[PDB]
Amino acid sequence: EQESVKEFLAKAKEEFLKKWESPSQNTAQLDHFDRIKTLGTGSFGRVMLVKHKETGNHYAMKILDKQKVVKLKQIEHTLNEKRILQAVNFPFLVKLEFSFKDNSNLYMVMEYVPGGEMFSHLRRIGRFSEPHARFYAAQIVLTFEYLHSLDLIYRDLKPENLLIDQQGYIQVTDFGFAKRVKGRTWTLCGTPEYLAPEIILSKGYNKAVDWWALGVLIYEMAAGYPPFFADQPIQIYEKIVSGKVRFPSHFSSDLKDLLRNLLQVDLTKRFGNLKNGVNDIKNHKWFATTDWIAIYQRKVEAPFIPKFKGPGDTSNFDDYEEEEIRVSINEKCGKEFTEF
Ligand SMILES: COc1ccc(-c2noc(C(=O)O)c2[C@H](C)O)cc1
Ligand SMILES: COc1ccc(-c2noc(C(=O)O)c2[C@H](C)O)cc1
Repeated sequence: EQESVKEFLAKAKEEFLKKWESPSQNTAQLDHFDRIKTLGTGSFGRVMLVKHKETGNHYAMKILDKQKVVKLKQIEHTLNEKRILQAVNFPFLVKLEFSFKDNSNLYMVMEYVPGGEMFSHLRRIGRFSEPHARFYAAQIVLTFEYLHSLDLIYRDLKPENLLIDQQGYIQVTDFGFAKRVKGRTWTLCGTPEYLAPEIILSKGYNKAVDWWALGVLIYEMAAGYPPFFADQPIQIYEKIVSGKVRFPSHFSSDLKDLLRNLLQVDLTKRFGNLKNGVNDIKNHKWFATTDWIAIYQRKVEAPFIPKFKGPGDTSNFDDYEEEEIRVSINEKCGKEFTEF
């Protein structure tokens, strides 16, 4: 790599480590915000649009029920999520603005990205052209270069986690499975269609699982469906471990070649995990037209700008039953979440 890239990554790691070793805590409280709308809901958490009462700024507030986090064995993962988010800084990562906890819940207050999930847009139009897929893919390549340099594995790449901003660029959200890992790690996590073979086979695995997931994402953007699709998890897993893939005839030869090298079952032969690291991806013929500096600087005109009316518009997200944010009179799970 050029000295300029080496010096940029060295500064990025220094700045990350300073916040990683001394994390911020307790930087807001719940009654500083008005609740507007639920934007999504899961097994132990929800995300809600909120407005700060004094400044009028909008934010996306992720709320985790401490008792449910414990029951679903996510304690370490939720502590990882907040400690990583308060320490990172990159153009294609959603920014954490505040965090706090109370007797019942954990709270992460993010910037709100009003354009919606990539997934919605992809499903509405069917598939993206190769230039359109390549613009988003280039942003993920740079983001993974940054995260991997800091010894972070992301472990949750999928179209639902890629939000489209007011300039039509990507911001990656949901660090619930992200982890600082210097060698190998072992937890079964991720979404079925995006899992690498070594995760499915219960091996010790490393950052190469993110590069496999990038191959699944590029395939899905350019085709409209993921490569290993099937009706039940066990059948998806059989396809993933098999070492074969079928490509639509509309794919270019360069796209097919790049995907065979990212979707390589043998992790020791997979692009992103060879001696030249990310440069085997950046220098591939499919990326020959990509100006990497111009993408990082946000100087390239985006394929499209999402339609929305302003920073409070929720029209690009869907509708959920609205439930209370109740806070108990007794502290739950205080020892488990001391460091949050
Ligand atoms: C992983 O993401 C990166 C973004 C950017 C750089 C970078 N590499 O060289 C320069 C330069 O200043 O010439 C830069 C930025 C624009 O400062 C490197 C990596
Ligand atoms: C240049 O090629 C494009 C492909 C796709 C889109 C697109 N992706 O999602 C939507 C949506 O309506 O959600 C659209 C447009 C605005 O209709 C835009 C441009």
